[PDB]
Amino acid sequence: AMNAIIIDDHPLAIAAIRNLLIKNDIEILAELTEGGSAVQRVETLKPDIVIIDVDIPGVNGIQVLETLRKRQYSGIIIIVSAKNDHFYGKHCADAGANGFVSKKEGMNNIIAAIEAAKNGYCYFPFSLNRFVGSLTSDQQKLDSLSKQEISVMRYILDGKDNNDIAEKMFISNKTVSTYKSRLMEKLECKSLMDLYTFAQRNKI
Amino acid sequence: AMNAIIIDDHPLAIAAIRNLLIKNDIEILAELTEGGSAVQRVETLKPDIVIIDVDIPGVNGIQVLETLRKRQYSGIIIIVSAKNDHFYGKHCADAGANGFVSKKEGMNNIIAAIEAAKNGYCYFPFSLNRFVGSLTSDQQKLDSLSKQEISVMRYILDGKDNNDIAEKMFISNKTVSTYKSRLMEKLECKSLMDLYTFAQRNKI
Repeated sequence: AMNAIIIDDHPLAIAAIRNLLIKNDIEILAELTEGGSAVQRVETLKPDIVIIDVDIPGVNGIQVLETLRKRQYSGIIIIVSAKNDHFYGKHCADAGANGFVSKKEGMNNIIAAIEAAKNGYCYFPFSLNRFVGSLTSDQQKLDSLSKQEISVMRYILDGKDNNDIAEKMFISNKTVSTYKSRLMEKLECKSLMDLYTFAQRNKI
Repeated sequence: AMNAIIIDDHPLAIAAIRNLLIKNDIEILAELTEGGSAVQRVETLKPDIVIIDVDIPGVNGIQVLETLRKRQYSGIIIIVSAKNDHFYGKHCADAGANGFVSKKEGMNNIIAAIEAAKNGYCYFPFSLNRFVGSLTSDQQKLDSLSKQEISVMRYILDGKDNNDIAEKMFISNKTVSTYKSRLMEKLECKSLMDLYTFAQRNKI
């Protein structure tokens, strides 16, 4: 058969994911609810498939991916999000994920992603907005962001303050300000209303 | 309710794709065997789906892709190829296709790409070598080629010589040795052996 490790802090998502994998004769080696032990458990148990939420606490899902790939892990890693996060897929792809899937539309895209991977394909959100319409220059601006700048952005859009971010990202306040300036500058935003509107327009 | 145009000149590949589409309840508005009329007929007929082989004569399959997208067509485009062309996929992704599929492993990845596109995802070959192991730099040198260098490389690897290519690509024998030089320079290859060896090492 085929087996997996699931990494998600959301109790309901864990359940639906678990339930989906069983339904498809995939055996679950372990279930994790934080990212700080993830690298280790993955490397030890060596599952065919890893499913990781992009927002696990401790060490986030993309940081786990970069670390695993850096350390020559060659399994299927599928990243998932509770948000739409369609712009984030590109960054996950650049880091070596086999796919990125939003849980918003349910669990079938996860199994679809696992299938693609089994066949040598990767499975990521498509933005027509990269190639068509008036939103292309906005859409590359997003593509220029650092992994970390993206974290801070998404945290700002959830309305978190510098301290909440620092604590979550295990960085100092100054490092958050710095990432926040770099972020704003790349987005051509000066004020919070600029950012609000930027986000509305690109539907983040 | 779903419909397609198929653009391939390989008689068996046409038959197989046609059959596959039919069995998945996809109507075929038209079948083409060259790329000269392709932009026009797509825009005339407005199919949900277009399936284009990367080597149709006249206007190159990825050229069509680019044209349709700069001319704002917003349907599903899936490039296909008779060879593995693993690296070619990134270029089609960067040019706005929804997917790239090798016919080598059969038609079932075409229907899967289509189901991906219908769910808002794209379906491209996964290159582990881009992220893990000893071939990561080679793997990005291939990513650097221009559309024209690729065409030429793919021809060298096919066994065409300078004349065949000049004829094939509609150009003079020295616009080809031009392309041939930047190609080799980007791939850091001196001799034909350096190239053969590179192609063996990276599986092209």
